Amino acid sequence: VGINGFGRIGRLAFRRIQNVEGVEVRINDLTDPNMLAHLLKYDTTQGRFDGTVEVGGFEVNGQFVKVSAEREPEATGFFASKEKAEQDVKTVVFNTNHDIGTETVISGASCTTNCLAPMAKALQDNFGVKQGLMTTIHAYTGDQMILDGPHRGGDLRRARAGAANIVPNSTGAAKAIGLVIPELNGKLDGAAQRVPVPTGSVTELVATLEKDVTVEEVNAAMKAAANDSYGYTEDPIVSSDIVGISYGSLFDATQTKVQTVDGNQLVKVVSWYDNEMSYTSQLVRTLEYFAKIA
Amino acid sequence: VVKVGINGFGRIGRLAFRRIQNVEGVEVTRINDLTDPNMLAHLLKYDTTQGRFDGTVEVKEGGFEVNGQFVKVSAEREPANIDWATDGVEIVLEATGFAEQHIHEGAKKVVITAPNDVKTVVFNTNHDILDGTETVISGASCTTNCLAPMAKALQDNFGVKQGLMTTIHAYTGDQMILDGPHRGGDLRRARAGAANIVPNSTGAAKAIGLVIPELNGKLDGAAQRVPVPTGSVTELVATLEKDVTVEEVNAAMKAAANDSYGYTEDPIVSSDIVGISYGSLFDATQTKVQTVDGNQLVKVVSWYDNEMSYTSQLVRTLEYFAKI
Amino acid sequence: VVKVGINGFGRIGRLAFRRIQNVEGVEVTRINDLTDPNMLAHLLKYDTTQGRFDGTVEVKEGGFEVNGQFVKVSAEREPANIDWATDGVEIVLEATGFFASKEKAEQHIHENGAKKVVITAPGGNDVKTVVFNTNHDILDGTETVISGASCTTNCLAPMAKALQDNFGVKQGLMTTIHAYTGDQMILDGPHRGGDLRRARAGAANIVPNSTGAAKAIGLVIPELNGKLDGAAQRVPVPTGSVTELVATLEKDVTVEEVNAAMKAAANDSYGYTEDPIVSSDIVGISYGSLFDATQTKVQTVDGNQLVKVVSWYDNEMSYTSQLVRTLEYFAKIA
Amino acid sequence: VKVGINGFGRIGRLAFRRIQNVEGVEVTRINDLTDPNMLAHLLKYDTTQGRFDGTVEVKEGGFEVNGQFVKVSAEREPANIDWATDGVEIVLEATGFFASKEKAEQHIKKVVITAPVKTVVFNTNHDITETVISGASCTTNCLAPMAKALQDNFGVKQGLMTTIHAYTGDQMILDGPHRGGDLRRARAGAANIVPNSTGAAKAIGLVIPELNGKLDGAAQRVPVPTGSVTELVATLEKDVTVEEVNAAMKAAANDSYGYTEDPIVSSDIVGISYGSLFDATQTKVQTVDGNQLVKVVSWYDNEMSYTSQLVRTLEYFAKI
Repeated sequence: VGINGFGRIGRLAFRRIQNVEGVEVRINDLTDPNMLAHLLKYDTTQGRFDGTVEVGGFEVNGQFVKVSAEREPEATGFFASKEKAEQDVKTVVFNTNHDIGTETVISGASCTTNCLAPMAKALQDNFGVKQGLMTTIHAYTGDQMILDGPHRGGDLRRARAGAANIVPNSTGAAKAIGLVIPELNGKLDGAAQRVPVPTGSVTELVATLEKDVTVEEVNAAMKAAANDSYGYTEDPIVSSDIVGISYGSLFDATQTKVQTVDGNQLVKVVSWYDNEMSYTSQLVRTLEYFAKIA
Repeated sequence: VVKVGINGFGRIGRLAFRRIQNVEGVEVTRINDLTDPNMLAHLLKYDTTQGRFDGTVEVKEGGFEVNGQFVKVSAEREPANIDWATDGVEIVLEATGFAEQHIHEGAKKVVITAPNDVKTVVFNTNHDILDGTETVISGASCTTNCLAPMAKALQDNFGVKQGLMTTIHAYTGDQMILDGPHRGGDLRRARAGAANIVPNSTGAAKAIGLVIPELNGKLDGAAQRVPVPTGSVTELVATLEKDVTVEEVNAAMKAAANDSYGYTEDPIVSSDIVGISYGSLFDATQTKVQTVDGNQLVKVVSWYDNEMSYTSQLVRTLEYFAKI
Repeated sequence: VVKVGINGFGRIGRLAFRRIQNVEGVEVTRINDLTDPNMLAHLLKYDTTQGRFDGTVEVKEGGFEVNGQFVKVSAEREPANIDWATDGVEIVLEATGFFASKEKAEQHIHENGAKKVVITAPGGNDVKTVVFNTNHDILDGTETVISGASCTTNCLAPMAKALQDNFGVKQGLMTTIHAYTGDQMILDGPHRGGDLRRARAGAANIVPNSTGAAKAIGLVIPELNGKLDGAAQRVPVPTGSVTELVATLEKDVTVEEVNAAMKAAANDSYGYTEDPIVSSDIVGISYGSLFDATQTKVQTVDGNQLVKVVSWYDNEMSYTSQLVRTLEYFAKIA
Repeated sequence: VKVGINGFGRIGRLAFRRIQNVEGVEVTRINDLTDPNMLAHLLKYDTTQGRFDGTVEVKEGGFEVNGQFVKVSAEREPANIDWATDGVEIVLEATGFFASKEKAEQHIKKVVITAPVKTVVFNTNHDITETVISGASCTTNCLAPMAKALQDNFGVKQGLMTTIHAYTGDQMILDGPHRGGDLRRARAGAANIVPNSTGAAKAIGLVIPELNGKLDGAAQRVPVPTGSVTELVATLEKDVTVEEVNAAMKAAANDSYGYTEDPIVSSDIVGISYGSLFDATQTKVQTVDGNQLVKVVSWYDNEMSYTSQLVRTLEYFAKI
């Protein structure tokens, strides 16, 4: 395994890989290894590093790992394309559609799609969804400004102080769900509300189903669909409790609503995820499985 | 001029007082609260979310001296003992936990900062129901003032079948500052309010019926308490009787706009609605009309300052009710 | 193996339990708290600042099942009625708040009860105040009730001891940049105890606040009695604090001498570090105090000097770790 | 006095806002490289300093404000900016790139620079014609009227400063590589107490020569988006009481230096016009043996306090 781009996703992917047997990880990033070693050691949201780091590259808990700084050749964000990857791209979400050998380039999807997919999948199999609108109450991220200032991408809301506001933002995750679950292509749209927590998110989905359902039917269905990626809990948890978790998505039975007005129904289903570590865990799970195939 | 009395000088009472300073024919001539005046004067002057007080406040024997003007502050336990008419008070703002014990020698009318036989009024939504006969009326909850004009606008123009509401809300005083035991037993309000996204139940979507009877039973919702000290946004996903576009929805909200229901197309955030005078501010940039097959879901979004939006509305009702 | 009892399973009691799990030769075999076990278990499991519990916790009739091992949880309002010895309990952490004097704490000492008690509240006059690896030498063993001191005096003491022993302190002023605490209002409202600053939204303000930990350092280090005073700026982080001490010494010194002194004075309770860390790095640490060499100053203008010296601590878990150390040690003497 | 602003970041925008509420000071040109739609939005809406007091509409060229047209250009090098076309006499240099004489010379009449050249702090040493001057740092504007008061009344030997500071744009929103290699400013600014060095204490000599070499300090950057406090522990020549120092500061109070005895917090000083607000409630005078340590504390809004001082300096300097 070789990591290009040692930002937040890169450093956590590494951390995650230290506690997985058959993977291990070379790194490439343009910044000072002193800077990177310090940021690997110490982490605000995810706690101190589990081990030692000392700065050719840096050695971690003994083993040397060579860290290069090449301009041109994958978690940099600069090379987010099919052609842009040196030795339609398959969007994969583990334990959802990883069942789709070969390939040049695959995408582990967006952090939000990995939360949405298993829950949305569970609804289509059991009940069949007609349509639905998504809202993710989301932690703030690096593309937001720490204080009100000119955004590089021209976005007037991400220009605002990220940890002092509720900030609406557009997300493609809900619309691009067709690329993992073609059954739901064009059925789901959504938006985000970025809020002052440094990591940890929840995704709410209000949807209309093919057949009538109860609150208990919905919850049971999700408990039945639970696995390593898609968690299940009936504990009244909050965002800090899901920081650092290994589930890509964690369904919360306590927030479920099935509103019946006349014969018609609206179903609300809610799933937690740590936009950092929930995604990174599903990324590594995929990363491992993908090296297994050829 | 409408002389006003405030019973309960908590967050709402102090903000009502503040608000009334910049409203013409309304003046507070008597405050009644049981806490130390020195504590009250300091909290009236200095305010985390709403800024320094626009003026000067000094404690004196009997009351406060605000901008020169003396305002009596008493500390009567039972509302029966308060001699409101001595200070010319023709209406009371009841903002603690009650109530015609204000009505005697005393005031003539009263407004409760809550929801009971008493009429629930959201200004510029259903303040037409007040014939003037009434003795006690209620201004409603803070989220009810946000949702109501937006909801009503959908029911008048398109008719509402049903809808689910989610409010991304500022943290509140009923949440713990740090992880601890909650008096009631709530395992989520037990957690650090300024360090978490905390799911919570709200009955404001249900009790909308009291303000808009047509939507009684049709609306339900919940809240996600988040780490800002004030400011909130209510998202309503709803099914309508007519087919619509996003433009038609937005144009209808613009056509329903007033002092209570604002309209904007600016990509704002929560701090931009802190201290506003609108009860609700419709944000047309967050509108969605999803059409899958022939069926439609309509998403509709409005900002509010759970403190000052409510308080502005509350004062509008207070002045109008007194002037019948 | 030291079998421990907890009376009062609040913030501190739960953290002491958590801390004890990762320490050997110290084990909790009885808990006593009057709140609903469901509420307690939940708050043991889930924790905003200190993270998810390391293991599993299920409620059960009689007590908790923590990762297999059953731990008894009684609800006795009177300490006289807690049969601690039945669960072979030797020493009791008294973290309730309602038995914060000696005679009151001594209600845990009977035939079928405990042998010793450690209170989380101040040791008043006839109750010795112990900071571990600072003045735990004062315990002969005959003692019945001791106090594990305040959270800030556990941070300030090792750093202030190291200065006195090496260089001698004339005087000093302390400033603690402190996490906001439970006694602060979440939003602007009337504070019960009258305090116009604790009245304000704790997580949206820098809030000055007094602290007697600098003044009451004498109870721990009698050398320094009357030499130190200080104050606090409470700020918007849920836990984690940093203490700065500007001081005048008896000897003249350089920046490298003092940092070396702190490194030589370093131990299990007093950490040493030269990494440029921030408050989130010291969350959940076992050091009572963690000296930071990077912030050290020695301003020499004329012959006269001022020495500024700085140390991190987690006002939740650093205190707890010192509390568990003093709790362990005190049981091993009798 | 017609004023031009180069760099429309936090200070540049707030200066614009402040100048609206000042009698004979008018902004008639702004120069910033970023999109006028972006800039007009950030003027209208401001997280910590509230909505703009008026209307702002982007138009062809620059943007209209309360009907009136303000030009907004986008020239990189300070030459090329034809400031005189729009009648401006003085320029507030607020980018941070042209932080020196020579670079700040964009004369082709007066310039006021935002970095640390003659360094002024209004109502402290604005008594000291010129072309390029400095309005100083934000922290320096807090410390100076407080330190000056101790020098004049009691005489300062020595002192150590600690500023508990609101987080700022040069800190990362989340943990990541800082451009200037700082391992602390790299960290999530709004989720940490973040120690950091400041030269405001050392460079006080420039504002008050009497105190040169005598004061040093540092900063603890904390999670509030604006609003700061400066603590100064210091040894004096004379012996003092707590009451004597509090009465000194009250006597030294003016438009720039506030005096309060109210037990306030940082949100209470957001958007104030005072460059520094002395807080008597935090004063200490520790006497151990005969020797004394004196602690003096002053609030300031690193954004608007600094800006308010900047606009006083600017107005005055044009009128000489």
